[PDB]
Amino acid sequence: NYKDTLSNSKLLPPKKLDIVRLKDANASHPSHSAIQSLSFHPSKPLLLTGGYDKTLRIYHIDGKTNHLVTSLHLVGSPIQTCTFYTSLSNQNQQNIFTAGRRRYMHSW
Amino acid sequence: SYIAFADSQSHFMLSASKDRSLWSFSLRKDAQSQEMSQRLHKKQDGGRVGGSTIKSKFPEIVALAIENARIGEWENIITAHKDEKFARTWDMRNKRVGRWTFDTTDDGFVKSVAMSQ
Amino acid sequence: NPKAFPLADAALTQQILDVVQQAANLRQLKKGANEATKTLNRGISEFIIMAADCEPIEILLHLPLLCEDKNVPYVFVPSRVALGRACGVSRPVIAASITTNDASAIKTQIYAVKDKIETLL
Amino acid sequence: WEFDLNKNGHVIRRWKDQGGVGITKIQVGGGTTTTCPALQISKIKQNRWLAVGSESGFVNLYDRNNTSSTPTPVAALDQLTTTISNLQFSPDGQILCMASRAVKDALRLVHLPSCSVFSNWPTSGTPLGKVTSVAFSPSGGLLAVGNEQGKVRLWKLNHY
Amino acid sequence: EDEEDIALEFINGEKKDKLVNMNSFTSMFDNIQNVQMDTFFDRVMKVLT
Amino acid sequence: DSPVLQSAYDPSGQYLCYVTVALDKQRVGVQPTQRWNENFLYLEDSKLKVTCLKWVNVAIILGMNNGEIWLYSVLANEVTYKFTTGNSYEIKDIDLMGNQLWCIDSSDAFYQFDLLQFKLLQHFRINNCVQLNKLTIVPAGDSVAQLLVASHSISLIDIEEKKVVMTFPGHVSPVSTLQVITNEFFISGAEGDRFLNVY
Amino acid sequence: IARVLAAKAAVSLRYDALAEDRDDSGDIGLESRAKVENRLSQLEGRDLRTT
Amino acid sequence: SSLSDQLAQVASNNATVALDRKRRQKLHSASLIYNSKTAATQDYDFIFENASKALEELSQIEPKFAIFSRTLFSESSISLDRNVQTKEEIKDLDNAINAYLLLASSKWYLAPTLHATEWLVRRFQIHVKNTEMLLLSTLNYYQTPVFKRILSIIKLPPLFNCLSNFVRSEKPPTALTMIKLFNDMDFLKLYTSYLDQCIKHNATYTNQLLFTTCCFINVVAFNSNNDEKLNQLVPILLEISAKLLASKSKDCQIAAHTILVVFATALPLKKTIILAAMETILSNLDAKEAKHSALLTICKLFQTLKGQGNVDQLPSKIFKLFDSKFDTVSILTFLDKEDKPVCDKFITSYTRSIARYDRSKLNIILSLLKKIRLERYEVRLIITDLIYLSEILEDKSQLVELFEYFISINEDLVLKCLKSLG
RNA sequence: GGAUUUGGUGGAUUACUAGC
Repeated sequence: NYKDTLSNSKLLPPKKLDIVRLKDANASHPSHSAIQSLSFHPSKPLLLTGGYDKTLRIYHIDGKTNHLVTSLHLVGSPIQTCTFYTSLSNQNQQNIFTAGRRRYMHSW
Repeated sequence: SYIAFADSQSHFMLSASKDRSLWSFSLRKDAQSQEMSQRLHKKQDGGRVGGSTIKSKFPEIVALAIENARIGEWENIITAHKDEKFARTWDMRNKRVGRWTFDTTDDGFVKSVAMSQ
Repeated sequence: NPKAFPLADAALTQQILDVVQQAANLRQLKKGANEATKTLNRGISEFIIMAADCEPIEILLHLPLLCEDKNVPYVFVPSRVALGRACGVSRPVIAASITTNDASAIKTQIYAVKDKIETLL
Repeated sequence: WEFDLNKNGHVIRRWKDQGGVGITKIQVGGGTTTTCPALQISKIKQNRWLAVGSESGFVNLYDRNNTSSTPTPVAALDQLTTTISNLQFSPDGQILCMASRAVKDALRLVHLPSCSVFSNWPTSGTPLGKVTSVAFSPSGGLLAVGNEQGKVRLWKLNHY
Repeated sequence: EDEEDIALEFINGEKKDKLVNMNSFTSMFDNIQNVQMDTFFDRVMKVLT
Repeated sequence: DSPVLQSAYDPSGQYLCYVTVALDKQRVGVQPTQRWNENFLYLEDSKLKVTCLKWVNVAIILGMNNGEIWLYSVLANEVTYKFTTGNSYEIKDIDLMGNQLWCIDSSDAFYQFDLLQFKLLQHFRINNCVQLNKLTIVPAGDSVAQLLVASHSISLIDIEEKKVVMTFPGHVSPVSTLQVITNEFFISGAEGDRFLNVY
Repeated sequence: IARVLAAKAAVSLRYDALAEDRDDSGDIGLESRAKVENRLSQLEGRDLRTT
Repeated sequence: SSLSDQLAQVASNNATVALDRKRRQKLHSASLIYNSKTAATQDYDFIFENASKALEELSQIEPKFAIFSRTLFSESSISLDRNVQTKEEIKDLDNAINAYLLLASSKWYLAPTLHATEWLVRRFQIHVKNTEMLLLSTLNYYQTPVFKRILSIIKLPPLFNCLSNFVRSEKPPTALTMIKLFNDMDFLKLYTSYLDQCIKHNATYTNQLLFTTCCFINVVAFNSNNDEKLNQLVPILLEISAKLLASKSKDCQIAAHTILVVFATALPLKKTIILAAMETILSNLDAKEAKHSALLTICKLFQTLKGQGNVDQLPSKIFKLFDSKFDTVSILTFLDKEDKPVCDKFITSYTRSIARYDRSKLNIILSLLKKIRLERYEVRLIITDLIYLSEILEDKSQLVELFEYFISINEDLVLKCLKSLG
């Protein structure tokens, strides 16, 4: 073999990408509206989805089951964007910020 | 894992194994024995088939049913796969996978496959 | 780029490209010097736009000379790539032209822009 | 415009996107960001990449490590022919993903610093639909892509 | 500190190079004749750079 | 399927140790059954996976695909010591009595270990054992004089005589559980089977 | 090549005709000549007949 | 097989049997000077008379041709027929013909060669029997008026099927089809032998090498996308360069250098191959021009390396060879020039190599670092090793000065290396 | 990544007792 083992190399190949599909996150609990925003937890293995369904659905992405941790419906609060937040100083602090075409924003 | 008699005579056998293989074995002469192909026919609708780009051999055959009343006209075989929600067809004359896939439609694994005469 | 004159300020360069991109959407836009040169020959061109950064600039310096002869407004924009993307193409453009079309849905804006261009001239 | 929020948000630098028109989005990559947040102060790092989207689909790349009023872009990606709706860099900044919600499968992955688009993936059979959201895991090389149909499809980058 | 910081530092340090496509050395046949080979190698490097 | 790949109660039944996948990395956690712990050992390698988990009377022995065995203290949240066999084959089963520790590799190779001494005592392979998904060591006195093995059938082996003693007809599918309920009576179960055989 | 040559000819000419401070060197013509020769070389290189 | 198919094989075997008048017209009609009608009108002796003079002119240009007057261009060769000889006699005839084509390879532009080769075509029918040998000599003349004539009078072997279109065609073979013939794996094996013979015989000349390297490079470009076939191009094409580097001719050495550089960029490869590559590059490096080309090459081969040890020190034997063939002052001059290529990781491997093996050369490392901006990891690793030197080696004015240089530039990183190490 | 066409070879198209 005259091709270097890419396992040792941390620089990915320029033209060839090694990718494999896994189970979909929303399969466990489908969303009734589009997925306007997505966010990965800084440390925990969690995914958040939000959209015009006004629902903040959070999934535990393991790649095989991807079950739903919890859901939060915000009536009259369309979800155009949502994001996780962790205080840089206080790692214990975790908060979620979501907003839409409204003159208000929600923190959880 | 499973075996079947292909014809009213003792000419050809149908066998399946945990190596994800289905074989035609002939008692009459070894050279006649052959392996059926798993090259999928092109779908009638015209869309792309949904499957992994890397070709992988179909899962083990839990159950199988054979008929020869209609050999040569279309698919004459059904097989059931482990942890899998639909049944694949085979054509003994073509020795190739069929163009029909049969689903339980109730979110259940296939457990029994049978044929009308 | 002393030859390029008059050169639109930053303010005017927004509107000129704004009409250009829409005129592209309405198929009211000709892109390339010779095509712009061709339009002037028929006198169907409302006015001409030019990129000052072209090198050698002289290849487009013949367009002004027609426009004065035909009394057509013309102007320079600083960036060619902006002109090309405004035209709606994957390549840089040095010159562009707009038809005379009094039935166009974008009519009033086109008269508006050249009123500044003639003012800039 | 560049504002320093630690000095009352005063402008500190001004420059123009070369060939910029109908700009849609901007993003930075190669360091800490919303997609790649830090856990402590020492983890704070500067981003070495910047991409500028546009309605036409052009994405101009700029090398942040290497200041002028007019900076030349390292590359001008043009594979997508529609407005760029999602721009995101890998946590390490080695990959840039550009997507557009206008047309189906309008998703491209760009190798960095080569600025070369990968060819093997995405394919015609790759299910993406109306791409509308993209996310990169902070670690593990996982990719989540949402669509107008409400499906979030997951992929794993075997390199990571 | 951590080793992965050093690794990511190594990643960001690496810089782009001009990749070779199919139509990069085709013109070489054009000027193929009565040329000093040192100049040929230098010009190959130019195209590579 | 379930998120928990593998789980095991302690012998007292007061603590449950479980392993789950976070992103592409497995994490091992322990909870008090009688009554939250946010501390999990995180496998730094995606390739690394746990194949076997065994409580010790207060460490848990975790066999990996890598071919080495891990003695984990829950409080320190760190692996105290690493048992590594010469080969790299994944460990298929693990069992313990006091200092005694026996494991099996995908090469169908036996190995004996001492917890107190931190040493590999012996390793050998018995013919007529092509596959071995289960190791169970029979509770006879205070010493291991015999061992029970099953892959699809079940076989009994002597350590000193290093050959099979008796073979039982097992399940068609691979054996999944091989617990010994009492003397001369051990239960057997197999993957995808509704039936448990008392032998 | 007639179309390509004519396009470059206009480019060279508009430089020749109107350039206020043209150097009598033909550099714009030379570089344009290089491009068309490259255009010719690839064009003639193509073979319609199957090999 | 059908009777015709077996019969067709017989026809090919006895192509030159010269059976009847009709066949003999075809065999004699083939010519490289005269048209068919005149060619049929001529006899062997008239052809020999011209060729004998043609060889004499060649002998004046190049002495080695005079040898063939004794064996191929002898007066008694007129009566020699190949069909009547035995296999032992034929191979000896073939071997002599093989050598003549090699020397004639570089003088095809000269008219006398074309006349001299006419005797070989007419007398021994090299065009039908030694078909492959003749083409392999004249590939680089593909655009030449001589080459098209070769095609008209000859039957292409299986491997040269790409040229079948242009046989008896107004247009000469184009640049692209040369690549297509070279893309075939088997032809490279065939040409591998041909270039191998020339290297042994010191018969290679610039038009060949520059034509080869320039065809060989294009095979990479066409085949860049697919990795697997590039992998098949490694066991053969790298072997080509090793032979070229072995040639004492500087021409061959640089020809190999163009080959190595493009492979590495096209296909990343083990450091072991790279370390072996430079060692062979340096083993037979004598010419100044190759010395300039080699140093550029050696940098590039490391530029492609993207694995652990990318900047690790050269081995001891490897370090010794490089300095002997490239003095430190040479690389400083290399580092002075503004248009220098990227060699940050090669120099980094060198600075560490100096650090491990030479105590005198430390103060040059200072100058080396000033000339080239090293990437911050390359700086970090250089800092890392230099820390060990202080603990092991005695403190020196240069050694502390090297520290002081790092004190001046990026103070914080120096502490970080000290913090991690001591 | 998908689709259309096609060249070649291999095994059968007769019931398996060794070669020359």
